[PDB]
Amino acid sequence: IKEDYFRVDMLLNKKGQVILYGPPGTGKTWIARKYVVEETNEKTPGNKWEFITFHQSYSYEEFIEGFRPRTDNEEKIRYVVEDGIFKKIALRALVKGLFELEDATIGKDKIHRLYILLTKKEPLSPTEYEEYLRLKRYLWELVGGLPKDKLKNLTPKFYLIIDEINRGNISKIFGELITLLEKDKRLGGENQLIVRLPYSGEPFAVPPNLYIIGTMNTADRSIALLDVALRRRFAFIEVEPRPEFLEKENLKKIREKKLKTEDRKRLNEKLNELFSKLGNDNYFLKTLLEKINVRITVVKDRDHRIGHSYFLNVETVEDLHHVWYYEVLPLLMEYFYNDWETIKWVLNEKGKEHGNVFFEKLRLTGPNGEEAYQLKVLEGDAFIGALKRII
Amino acid sequence: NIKEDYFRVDMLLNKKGQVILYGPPGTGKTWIARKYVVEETNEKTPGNKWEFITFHQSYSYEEFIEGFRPRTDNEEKIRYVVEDGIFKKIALRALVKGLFELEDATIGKDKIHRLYILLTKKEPLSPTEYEEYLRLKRYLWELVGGLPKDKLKNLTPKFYLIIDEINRGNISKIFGELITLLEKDKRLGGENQLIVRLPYSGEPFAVPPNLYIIGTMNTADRSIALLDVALRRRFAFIEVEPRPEFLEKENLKKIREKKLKTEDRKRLNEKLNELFSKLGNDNYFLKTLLEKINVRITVVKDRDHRIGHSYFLNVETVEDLHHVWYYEVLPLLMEYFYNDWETIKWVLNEKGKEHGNVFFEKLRLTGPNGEEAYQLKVLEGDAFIGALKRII
Amino acid sequence: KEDYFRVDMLLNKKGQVILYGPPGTGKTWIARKYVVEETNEKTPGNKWEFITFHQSYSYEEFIEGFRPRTDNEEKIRYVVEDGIFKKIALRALVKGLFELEDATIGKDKIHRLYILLTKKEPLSPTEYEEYLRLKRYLWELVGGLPKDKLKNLTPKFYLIIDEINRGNISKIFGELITLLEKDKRLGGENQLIVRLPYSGEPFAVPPNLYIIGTMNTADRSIALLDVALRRRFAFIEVEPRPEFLEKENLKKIREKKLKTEDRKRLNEKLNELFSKLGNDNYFLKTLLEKINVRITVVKDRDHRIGHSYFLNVETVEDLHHVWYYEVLPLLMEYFYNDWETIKWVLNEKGKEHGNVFFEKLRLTGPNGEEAYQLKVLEGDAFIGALKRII
Amino acid sequence: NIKEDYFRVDMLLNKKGQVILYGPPGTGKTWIARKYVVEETNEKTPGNKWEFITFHQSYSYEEFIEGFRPRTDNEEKIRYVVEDGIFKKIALRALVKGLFELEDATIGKDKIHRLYILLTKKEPLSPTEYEEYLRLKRYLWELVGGLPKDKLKNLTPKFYLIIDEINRGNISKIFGELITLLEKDKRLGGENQLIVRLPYSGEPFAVPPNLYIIGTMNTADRSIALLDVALRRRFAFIEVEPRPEFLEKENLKKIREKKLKTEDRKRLNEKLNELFSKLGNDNYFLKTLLEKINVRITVVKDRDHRIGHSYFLNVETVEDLHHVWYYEVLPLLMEYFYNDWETIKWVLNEKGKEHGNVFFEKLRLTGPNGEEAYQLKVLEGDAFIGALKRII
Ligand SMILES: Nc1nc2c(ncn2[C@@H]2O[C@H](COP(=O)(O)OP(=O)(O)OP(O)(O)=S)[C@@H](O)[C@H]2O)c(=O)[nH]1
Ligand SMILES: Nc1nc2c(ncn2[C@@H]2O[C@H](COP(=O)(O)OP(=O)(O)OP(O)(O)=S)[C@@H](O)[C@H]2O)c(=O)[nH]1
Ligand SMILES: Nc1nc2c(ncn2[C@@H]2O[C@H](COP(=O)(O)OP(=O)(O)OP(O)(O)=S)[C@@H](O)[C@H]2O)c(=O)[nH]1
Ligand SMILES: Nc1nc2c(ncn2[C@@H]2O[C@H](COP(=O)(O)OP(=O)(O)OP(O)(O)=S)[C@@H](O)[C@H]2O)c(=O)[nH]1
Ligand SMILES: [Mg+2]
Ligand SMILES: [Mg+2]
Ligand SMILES: [Mg+2]
Ligand SMILES: [Mg+2]
Repeated sequence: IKEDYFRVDMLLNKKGQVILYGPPGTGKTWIARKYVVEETNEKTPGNKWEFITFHQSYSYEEFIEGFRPRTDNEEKIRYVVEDGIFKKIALRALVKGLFELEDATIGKDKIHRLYILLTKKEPLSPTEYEEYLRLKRYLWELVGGLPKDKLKNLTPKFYLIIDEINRGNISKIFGELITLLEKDKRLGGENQLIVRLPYSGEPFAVPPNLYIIGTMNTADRSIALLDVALRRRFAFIEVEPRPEFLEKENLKKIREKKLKTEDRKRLNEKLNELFSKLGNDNYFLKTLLEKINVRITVVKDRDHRIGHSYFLNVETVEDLHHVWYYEVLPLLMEYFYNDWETIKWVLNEKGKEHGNVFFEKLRLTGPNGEEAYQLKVLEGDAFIGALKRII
Repeated sequence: NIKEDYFRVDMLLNKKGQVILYGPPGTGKTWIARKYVVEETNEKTPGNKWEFITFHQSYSYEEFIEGFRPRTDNEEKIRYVVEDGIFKKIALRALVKGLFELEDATIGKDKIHRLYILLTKKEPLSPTEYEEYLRLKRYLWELVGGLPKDKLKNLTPKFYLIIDEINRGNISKIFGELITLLEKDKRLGGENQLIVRLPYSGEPFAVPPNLYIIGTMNTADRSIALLDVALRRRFAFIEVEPRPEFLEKENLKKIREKKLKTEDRKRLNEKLNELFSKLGNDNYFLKTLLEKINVRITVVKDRDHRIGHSYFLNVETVEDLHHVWYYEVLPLLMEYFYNDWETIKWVLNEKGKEHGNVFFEKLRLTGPNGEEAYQLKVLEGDAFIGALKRII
Repeated sequence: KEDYFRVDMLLNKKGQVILYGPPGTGKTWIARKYVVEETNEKTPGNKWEFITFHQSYSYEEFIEGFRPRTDNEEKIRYVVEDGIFKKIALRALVKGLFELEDATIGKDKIHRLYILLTKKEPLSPTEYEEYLRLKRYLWELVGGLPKDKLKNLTPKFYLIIDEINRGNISKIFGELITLLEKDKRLGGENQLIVRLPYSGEPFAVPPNLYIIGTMNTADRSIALLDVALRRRFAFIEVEPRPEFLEKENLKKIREKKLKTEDRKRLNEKLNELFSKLGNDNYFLKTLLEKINVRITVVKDRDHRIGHSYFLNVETVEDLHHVWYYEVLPLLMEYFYNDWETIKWVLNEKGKEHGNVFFEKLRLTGPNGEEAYQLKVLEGDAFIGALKRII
Repeated sequence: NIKEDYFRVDMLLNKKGQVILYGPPGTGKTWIARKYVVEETNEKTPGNKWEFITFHQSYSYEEFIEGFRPRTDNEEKIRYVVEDGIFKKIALRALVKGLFELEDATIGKDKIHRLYILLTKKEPLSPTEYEEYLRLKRYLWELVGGLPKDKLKNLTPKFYLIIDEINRGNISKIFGELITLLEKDKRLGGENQLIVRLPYSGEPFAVPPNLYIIGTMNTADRSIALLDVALRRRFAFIEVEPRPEFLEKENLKKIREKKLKTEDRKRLNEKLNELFSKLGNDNYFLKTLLEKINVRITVVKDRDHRIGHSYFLNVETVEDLHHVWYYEVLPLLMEYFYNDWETIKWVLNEKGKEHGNVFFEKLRLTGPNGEEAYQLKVLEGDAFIGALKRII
């Protein structure tokens, strides 16, 4: 329950930036969204946290800093360097941390003027952008004249929760950030680094508030974080597809969490009607996902396992039929495209050819002695007898 | 029409949010995506309620949701502005049309109507009103941050985005932000409302629950197939198998007179009666012909390279069956088995035959190292049906 | 002086050093502590500057490039902006010439150039144009200086470039790949002043600049393969030393950067750690050394686990979080889906059940394949699965 | 041994026109290029008789021959002029100096000397007299286009352009339509005299026959002989091989005392004799060390992957030989053979030994599949020379 919540909370103070890696279909973004919401009490992104997600077009110029045309005057288009998503957070997490200090950072009129120009949603007019660029030069003249004891403990914890960190070209997006994402290379650490940015030339350093909880999938091995110098920075939490949630009681505890006892009585009798058709056993979908994830571990890899986001939203046996033939059996066929004696073994129907089998055998044969099976759409109670044979 | 391929799309798209109709070419995938949306939204053309786009390899992430696109102003010709793509112009359209019947936007119902005009405006946005468009966009994502999740579960329109040949583009790159939004409990109003932050404009963005995405990928090709396992969870794949049951005598009269409801039903029926009477009065001929080829293709080729039922659907006469055979599916069969003659003779069930009423005659000249290849024969008349009766 | 005896003696010999080594080793730390202890600057700025390279770091923003600059109301006057390197190379040369007086007439003119190089604000067009004239006066002055007075300049400047193998190292050092050598510095045996492309100005590296690269050499296909780059830079292999993971060495490291009162609590936490490890003060040393030998013999010598993973441990639970969330996903990333090796790296080649990180799944594949699963251990049973490595 | 390479460069200069000093790194092929130009042209500084240019991938056509630059004109009148690069400025300067001492070009010789001062002007040109530079250039090419090919076969001031790292830069981008001019048959004075116009400014251009392009080129990155098809036919290639004759005690004393020939050169002799007394009794130790490691490189990898003689050229004591060996060449030898311990041991020819004063001690562990990998060992003192003695 709170174990994955506490495990994120421990590693985000030790290493600084956690990564929830796992097979797709488990609670990676969910346990990352529930962590930042329950720690910052802010249900929508804004000042205290910002959700982004990476892709191949999420380059360096729009993440940290780059040139961006902006004039706000319908004339005299001013080619100025604008800060990306990260530098608008790390400068915000710094100047929010420079409020609670007593007398070390003597900027109490000039720091709050910089914070109100960093959280301003309306884009910056040039008569106030020259104030923002001048106060930011004051900030890195201020930071550097502060002791490390009055800079390590900055109070408000900021989070840049990112998603699909492996999907973007992570060594290119992280530019100057490739040497700043340790816990002791930030501000306030034992070895602080006021590193210099290329484009604007103004120096930069991450504050100790900003934590980067970044979820990724590791079934695509084409794009996995194999740089061995961006696995030292991050702390990698294993989020395995846990079939413990697909019980009768654990599915009743999860799916009846936010219903206010109105449709909960409808949900209770619907799950009572689902498991009465599976054989009066409370432990069906637990060992169904277990006997598939074990049988897909020994064949493909540990990482291509079926998650528990597929079967978690079933209500009746019809909804299990529409999540079997339309979400996971097309997924199981594209692991093993025209590899038929293997996909027959994942459903352990290897001796079973005809009858209540998902892949019935074609009565034809080949000229060179080959054969291929055909998918059989089953319905009714014969579908469950074709499914209970997996267990 | 409403029996299987309509009622299993509408049930699954309302449950998962996104549907991919994967299947071999020649099957009603683009058609069942087009028929379902037009019969739902009651708008036979794109525009307001739904948008039909298609993917390709020249398709950009910058032209899908958000990118820097240089526009042409009057006095400054090279002006680089950030322009929303087609998905951000249908996700914002599905949001501000659904937000006409809400009760927490009571300060800016005129501002939501003004934002809906700027999104329905097919004219290019002048820079005097583009800042009015950007001020209303950042007002919108301030308004849904103060909207409860109980009121964003039911938005009364139903907007659709039929993307066609989804698998052709770089779907991991086109769906940049959409690889974590496209889920039923990760849109607005769901159990996990996620408002991600876009790169270029810096404005937050979240797919509304009003939207639905009906992809129709093709799975005959394999280098463009959708193997992204983190993306196959977002969608809900519906295999539309090529059904030969749409090629019987009663089924061809029921499929071709439903659309053409003119006075030529007496003309089509006497022509379809004459076509099957030349086929030996076999009402299940073309059903058996497509079935005994798709099974014989499944066993030697992949199961997703099968002949669809869109080739033999538009047949009218034996002369029209001769045109759809020698020019559409027989060059297709010579493309599947390209100089593999022992297979393509077997698929047409002419394996022992090498002379006479046959599609591929054997050449009477062998090669130097023992190789031997065959030759097409343009058949006609009742000898052509005698070469088709050997398949079934 | 245990590792500056190599670094400070190779800078006076060659001019620049690349501290290459597998990650988790003090390559950035040695390169930062050496520069800070010599220039007496705890922060960058005047006497040194920290940058790093990446794939989107190009030639125009490093040394010299074109850049539009509209100040308040003027048209877009395309100024040429000097990159990071020329704002260190000119700054080392002008601070070099400011201390001596042989023929450098105009010490107020050289001081006027030094103020216009440490400007935090961007230069106004009434001040940039006089900055362009004084830079032309600088190279006309240096071109009439003897080599005996330019071979030594006391303010040793430093440009530390972390991750030097990331950026396109031939595209970055464009006019700099035949200037960084000690023989071709501004005052060496062959004083070579090359002409820069964009601004047209002459430019040569002054003999103050020491380019302290720290290349990560974990992954291949981005390392310095070109041998012209392997000659200007005198490399230093910084091996991951597990000698910093004994009891008396780890206690001496973490007390060096700590206070007086918390040092007793830090010493008590390290006594509690090695009392739970079986009174073995040589445990984390032989843990890292007998897992770096197994990585050396199978994969290669440059994918070894560093000594920055285990350096920040304070209890058995802190070793547990390092072992399961920092080096076991690292070990499963080296040998992905290759289970017969990763059992042997932990020398659990025969152990398949019990106190082992990888239990065996009970059934094999259809054609003789068998996979494992990462078992989470806790407590003294975890130590019993860790002390069998050594 | 330096005059033997000056006679080889001067032979292949007047025959071909331009030269590539290609060789493995650690050779003096930039220093041979730099000292031959200084010795022949009698100009120690890179200006007004020769020019140094380094190529890279960011080097373009606009800064090499000519492009457009803004100037310091009037305040509201910023102008884009055609500022010439380095190759156009050096070929004009070779043509202006060639016609300055010509007898038949005496029509405007008082103006050609005015054009020479503008080309040796070591600053950006003033806008009040840039049109004087433009009109004198337009006067010049009008005069050379009205002169025969008899008086242009040779010009006595021989200019040079030392191009360093010529394989780094993309030679097709910076030589747009002007790579054909470099041949002696197509220069300004051959029978195929080709005065090509330039794509900017409308100015004609043709390189004079005295401008020589002495290129230096690494050939150990990837290039062997087939990487440079756009310049492999125009340029004469000279293998500047690593000579280990410069590591003898008689040669090392003469090289370092060539520049520092003051009283401290005596202090070098008592320092160099201290080195060659710790290497045994011989003076041929560093020569045989480089020869018996360069033979063991050219027998495994390639000829031009060879260790040059510039690493060992700056040693004075055993400590500096310790710094050259463990930090510059053995971290260079480990990257020649990345994780192949059966042959990097054999380059140091200690293949029988596994430990005991070897640079690569063997780990006591074996492998599962049979892999055995060694480990670098730092040696110091008389043990290191005992490990260097077994190489020779
Ligand atoms: N209550 C509860 N819900 C869970 C849990 N795990 C997954 N879910 C539900 O499953 C759904 C999908 O999980 P999600 O986090 O989105 O997968 P994902 O890892 O992000 O998928 P991916 O493509 O990025 S790899 C979420 O809506 C979440 O509510 C869990 O442990 N507890
Ligand atoms: N009435 C009716 N027509 C059908 C049916 N299935 C296919 N068709 C016909 O097939 C024709 C084309 O099929 P279509 O859906 O467009 O193939 P497709 O999905 O585009 O094939 P692909 O190249 O993208 S892979 C249409 O003219 C349509 O009328 C059906 O079930 N009923
Ligand atoms: N006291 C002390 N600390 C060290 C030593 N070596 C490493 N460390 C610590 O380990 C941490 C990480 O070392 P660091 O230098 O940053 O690795 P790195 O070279 O940057 O790693 P990478 O960038 O190649 S991935 C540093 O913060 C430093 O405090 C050492 O020798 N002595
Ligand atoms: N006196 C003398 N010095 C030499 C000789 N060969 C090399 N050197 C010295 O060795 C140094 C290296 O030579 P250099 O020409 O700079 O290499 P390079 O061609 O630039 O190497 P690269 O750029 O291809 S990687 C020079 O500084 C020069 O002083 C020689 O034959 N005689
Ligand atoms: Mg996610
Ligand atoms: Mg289609
Ligand atoms: Mg580093
Ligand atoms: Mg050179």
